[PDB]
Amino acid sequence: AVDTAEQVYISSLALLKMLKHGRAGVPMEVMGLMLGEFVDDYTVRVIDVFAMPQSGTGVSVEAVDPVFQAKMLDMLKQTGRPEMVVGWYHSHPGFGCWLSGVDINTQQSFEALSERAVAVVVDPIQSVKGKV
Amino acid sequence: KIMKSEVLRVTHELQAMKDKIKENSEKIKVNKTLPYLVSNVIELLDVDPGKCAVIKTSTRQTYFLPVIGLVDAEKLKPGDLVGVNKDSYLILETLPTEYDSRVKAMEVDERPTEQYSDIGGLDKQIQELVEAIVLPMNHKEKFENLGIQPPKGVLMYGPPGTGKTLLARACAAQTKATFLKLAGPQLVQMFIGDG
Amino acid sequence: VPGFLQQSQNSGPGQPAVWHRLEELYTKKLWHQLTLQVLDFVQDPCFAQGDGLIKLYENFISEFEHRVNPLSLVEIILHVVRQMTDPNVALTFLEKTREKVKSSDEAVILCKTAIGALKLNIGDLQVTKETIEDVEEMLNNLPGVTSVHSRFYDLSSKYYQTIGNHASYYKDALRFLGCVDIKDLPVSEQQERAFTLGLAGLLGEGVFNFGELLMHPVLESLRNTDRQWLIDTLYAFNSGNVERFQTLKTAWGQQPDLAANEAQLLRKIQLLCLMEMTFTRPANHRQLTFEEIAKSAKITVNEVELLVMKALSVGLVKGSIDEVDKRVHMTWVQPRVLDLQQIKGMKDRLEFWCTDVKSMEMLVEHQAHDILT
Amino acid sequence: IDGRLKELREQLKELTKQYEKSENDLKALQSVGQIVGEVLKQLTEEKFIVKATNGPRYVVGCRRQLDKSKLKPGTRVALDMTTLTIMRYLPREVDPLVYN
Amino acid sequence: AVQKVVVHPLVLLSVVDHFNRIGKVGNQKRVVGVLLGSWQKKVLDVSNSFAVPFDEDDKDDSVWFLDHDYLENMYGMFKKVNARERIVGWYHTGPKLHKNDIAINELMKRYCPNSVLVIIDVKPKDLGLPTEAYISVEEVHDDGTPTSKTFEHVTSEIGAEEAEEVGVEHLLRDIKDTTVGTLSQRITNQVHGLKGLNSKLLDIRSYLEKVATGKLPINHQIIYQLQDVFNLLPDVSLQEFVKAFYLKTNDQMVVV
Amino acid sequence: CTKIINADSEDPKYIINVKQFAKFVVDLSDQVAPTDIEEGMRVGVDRN
Amino acid sequence: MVLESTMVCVDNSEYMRNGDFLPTRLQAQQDAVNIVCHSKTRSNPENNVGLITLANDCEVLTTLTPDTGRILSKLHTVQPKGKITFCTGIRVAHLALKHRQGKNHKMRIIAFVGSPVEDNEKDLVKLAKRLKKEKVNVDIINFGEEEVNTEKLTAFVNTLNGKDGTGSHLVTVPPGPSLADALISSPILAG
Ligand SMILES: Nc1ncnc2c1ncn2[C@@H]1O[C@H](COP(=O)(O)OP(=O)(O)O)[C@@H](O)[C@H]1O
Repeated sequence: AVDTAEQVYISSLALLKMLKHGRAGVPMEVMGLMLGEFVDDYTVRVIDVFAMPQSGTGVSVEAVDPVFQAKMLDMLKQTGRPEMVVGWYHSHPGFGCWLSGVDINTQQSFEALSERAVAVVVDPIQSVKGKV
Repeated sequence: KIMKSEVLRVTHELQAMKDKIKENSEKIKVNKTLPYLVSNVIELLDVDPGKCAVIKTSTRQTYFLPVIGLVDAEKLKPGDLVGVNKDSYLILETLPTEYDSRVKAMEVDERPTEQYSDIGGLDKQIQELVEAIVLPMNHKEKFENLGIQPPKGVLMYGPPGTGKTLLARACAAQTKATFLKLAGPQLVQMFIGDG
Repeated sequence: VPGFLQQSQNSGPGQPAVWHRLEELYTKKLWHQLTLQVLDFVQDPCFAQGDGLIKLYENFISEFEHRVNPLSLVEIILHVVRQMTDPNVALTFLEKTREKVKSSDEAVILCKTAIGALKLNIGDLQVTKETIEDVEEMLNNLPGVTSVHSRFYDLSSKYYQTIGNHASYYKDALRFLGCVDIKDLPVSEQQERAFTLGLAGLLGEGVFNFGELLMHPVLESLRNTDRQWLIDTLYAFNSGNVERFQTLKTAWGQQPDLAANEAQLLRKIQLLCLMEMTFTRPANHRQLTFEEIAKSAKITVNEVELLVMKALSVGLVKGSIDEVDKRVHMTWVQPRVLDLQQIKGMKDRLEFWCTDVKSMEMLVEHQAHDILT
Repeated sequence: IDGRLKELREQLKELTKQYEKSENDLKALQSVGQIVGEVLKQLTEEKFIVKATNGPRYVVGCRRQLDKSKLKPGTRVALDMTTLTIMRYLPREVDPLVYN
Repeated sequence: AVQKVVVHPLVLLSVVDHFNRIGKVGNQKRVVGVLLGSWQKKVLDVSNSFAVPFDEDDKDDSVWFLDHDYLENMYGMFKKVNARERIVGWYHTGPKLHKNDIAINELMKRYCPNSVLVIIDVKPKDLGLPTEAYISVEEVHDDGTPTSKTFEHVTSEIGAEEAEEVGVEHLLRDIKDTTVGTLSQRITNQVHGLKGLNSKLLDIRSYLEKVATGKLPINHQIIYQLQDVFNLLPDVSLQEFVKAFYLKTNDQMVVV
Repeated sequence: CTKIINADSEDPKYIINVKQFAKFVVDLSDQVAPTDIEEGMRVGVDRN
Repeated sequence: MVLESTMVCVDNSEYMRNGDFLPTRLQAQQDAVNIVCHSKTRSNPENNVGLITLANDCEVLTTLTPDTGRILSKLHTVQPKGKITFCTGIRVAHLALKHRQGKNHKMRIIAFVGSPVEDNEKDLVKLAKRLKKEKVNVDIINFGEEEVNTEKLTAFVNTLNGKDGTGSHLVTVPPGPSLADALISSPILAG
């Protein structure tokens, strides 16, 4: 229940993955999870992020396949560098810096799973020239 | 021989690719379970420098999905009421069209139950039209192998009360096929081309 | 098979040891080492006089073991096929070898090359052109096998003495010289090959550069001891040196295949004697007057028109040709060997450009200190 | 000899491979398409006025491969769904569809 | 077989980070993985990268290992999330190329027929080159030359990925690598253009000097064929300036 | 928003004309059995 | 439970397609592979056996996995026309089995040799010393005709099993026919 002026050290390649994934699925509101680790309470660092195809159901916890996520994590461990899951990201063309109801529900599920599981809004269409 | 390795690859490839077909079909089918836009096909046969489609959405817009990216133009002809992707703006799957308000069910009886035994008097005529209509329904393969196409147009002319309606519904019941009744006298509509 | 081994242990001194090795190899079911033994016996210091008998024995062994190495088996038995020396049945022999090994390995393509060689040796009209073209047409997805590549190069180099290919014949002879590096054959015959390639370059028309043979040591050292006038003439064609006396001595030094085309030699040397100016002066002397042309080519005034026309056609000089002053503008788009021993000139010009560029950069920096400092 | 059924297995593999290539083309596309509009005004060589069939007209760019001679004024074209730029030009047709 | 390749400003930093994160325990200096992307119109582009730990021995350069199952699973996941992405080549660090590259190409070309090699200089930033592309051509070294490997460099240019401009502007937001301050920025443009020209032409002069000395093998067969025309092209004649004495000098004086 | 339904397939799918003019087909919500819903009756739809 | 992770490097030399065994020595070695992998699977279906090649290449596609069908399919039609590179083959098998695996998984490299080899005694002794320093556990099985259990192979095995090591034997097979059961009898439960 302690949340100070926390800061996210996000990575440039995570940004590039975000922008590519959003540019691909502009109208599908594609989903993903922000691969970061709580090195301490508030200095959260994310070095990598992945892109996952939103299932036909839409924004659902099962759309992020558990077996597929586990296999992806094992692949990252074998080649690359392992990294924990304490966050998520989502291209949000509809409206701005808030979450829809289903987004809030799945973020509640992510909070129950993880410790924080930060809710990250990244608008793909509003970011055009200078403001992401 | 090579068959062992060949079939070892064959079963795996078939099952895995059918699983991939299932995955793609589900990801498209929940969207096919959420189609929203009517399909006014302004068909342009854009052959890739094969086909293409212009869809008039219910929300008054035009979507030019390339090469009709899920269904075949053979079954999808220029018309309406074929599933369109709400998110992917693509022709999703066919679905039944609309039968012109009145003809959706004007007076269509799903199945008549009147029997041939309760009518009579004109038994020779009724047997003649039975041979001309019901037999082309039950023993249609008989005509098919004979090579003679059965006639279709049968005109029962006679004063009212002679049982044409009952005979027709009984014939339809004997065929066990669909029966559609047309109310002729009210087919004269003021609207242009309405009939 | 034991009876054939017993019979085959005869007919040669030292052969029964190799026949015992063969017996062991088919007892333990060895095919590749058996092909090596067959290679050793065929390349043994003997003429293989019993060519038909050894053909029969080898076919017997290969038909009752039916698992030998195909490409190497054909590479070896082609010697016996050629040695049998009867083309009418040699074609059937090649068909039989194709049927015994019809795989897409070196075997079938070597059989095609043997067919082409037979058609050269006799009947040079039946399938010669189709065979020679189809070798390259079938060398697809085969970048560096190099074996049947050398074979095809040899066939087309020998096809040089046919109407179809002269310059391409020289090109594939060069390809053979590249693909096979060691001498692996007499220096005198390599010198004869160099003579033939030099005559091909001299008689040819499209061979203006004709690279990798002008100053190539592998080709020149063969005739370094005999007919060094040929070496000098090729160096003349390379560097633009005229040496008209030595080149005429070349024209009548090897009389066959040169006396009829000495005129073409004249035209080619007049064509190629200007490239020296062309690369040595980077538009430093861009006034190719009639007197300069006369100094360069020892040619008359009316022939200058035809010479510069052919130069424009081939690609030597593409500039404007005047006649009030007879000035020829200098652009070259067909580079060739620049005598790497004389690379000092281009190195000096490049370092001159470097010095000029750096000096002007420093000068503009001096003028621009008021902003850059 | 199980090897003589290789032909039947080959037929099965070809039959299923036709379906597999069909599904590959079906899923590889997964496209959103392009919106349909008309060249309301060419404006200039760079920017063009393209009006959707149902309201808004926009000042957009043109497809790189296409040219103004292929675009022309008053011709049906396709704009990018999101970035709103010309992607392809299409022919149009009208039909009286009565007593034909 | 491809005409040319174009590298995005999208995979370079990803490769560098992969090198950094997998070199913590692997100090082989040899990072080997695959670059995925798309090839459409004789222009090949790279959109994704992946690194695999990789150990070499100098003994004939034939000692190595990879995680091919994990790499293939990665490729399947990448194609599932984005179908247009495909393995366009394989990349190795260590610009001093060794001899296992042929075996690696032979093994990986089952994913890509025109197998290409990519070298990324993580630590080196020599002038501006982030990476180099390599095409495999073993179809005879030359018309009259012996057999060789001869991996040639297909021309590479840094592309312009979309939607990354916002991110790169926010990231830097300090140098402003744009034409801002037109006069001074173009002065800097002239300055580093002269710097690059001088450095590269000095390198060419050094190569000519070393060919003259003959300490290194001479690839003259393309060197003179490409540099003779460069040298003889008549950009030194000034009579065209005589013909165009007012080349723009009229515009100079109207601007004055 | 609430719109009437048009018709359905054999059982699972429902082809509906919707007051947004929409060619609307949905999986009926898990709490609602297909038996209760009949053609030409008005149902509300959850925008998501 | 003590689980075993085994990496087999298989000799794809130009000779292996000869018919010394009934089908081909190559198919005989493939049968040795699939029977030993069957034994591993019967011990525990999640025991993992991987393939390595040494015919001027190192096949890693068939990784350290329990399934045997991939080994069978990928080793079939291996085109045994190239040479033998023993020093590269066992070393790359070591690197491939050095990859991510359980620490409980006992690392073991098994080699199949069926053809005569022309390599340097000095080079192979250097490799044996390097593997002795690296504490490598490799057992080698021969098949068919060869200088079976040559001096190089014997010294290599002695270096890898001595100094109170596992004690993995190398069998001196008769040329041609051989008894795979007698070849793999000892190391399947002892070594
Ligand atoms: N053969 C018959 N058996 C029983 N009822 C009959 C028969 N013929 C006519 N009807 C009666 O006549 C009515 C149908 O009249 P209608 O169909 O208008 O006659 P028509 O077909 O000659 O115009 C039915 O209600 C039926 O009860």
